[PDB]
Amino acid sequence: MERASLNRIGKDVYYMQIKGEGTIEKVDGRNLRNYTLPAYDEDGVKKQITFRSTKKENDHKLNKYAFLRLYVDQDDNSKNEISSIEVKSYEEIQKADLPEKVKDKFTIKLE
Repeated sequence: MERASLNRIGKDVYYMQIKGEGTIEKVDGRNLRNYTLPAYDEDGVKKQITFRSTKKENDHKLNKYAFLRLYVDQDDNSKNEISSIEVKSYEEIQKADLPEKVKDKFTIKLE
């Protein structure tokens, strides 16, 4: 009826999975190329995030089954008033990089 598994500290890190690619959204009469995929934070709570290929991102990667790791920064980091309150970077990873809660949130205990 009780466990000493008390932990109240988390991190500003999210995890996403690749579902598709060719997605267009026409804004101002102009066709934009963006990606909208489901994500989970370190606690495993469901999220939905939209990213895009920057001038820093090479192609070929992003495997339709592989996972992603999204880094978000805190609005006031330390000395600078302006910071990356939105997703500053992302990383392509495997199920092993995922925390125990998140991995189960993706596979739904299927494996």
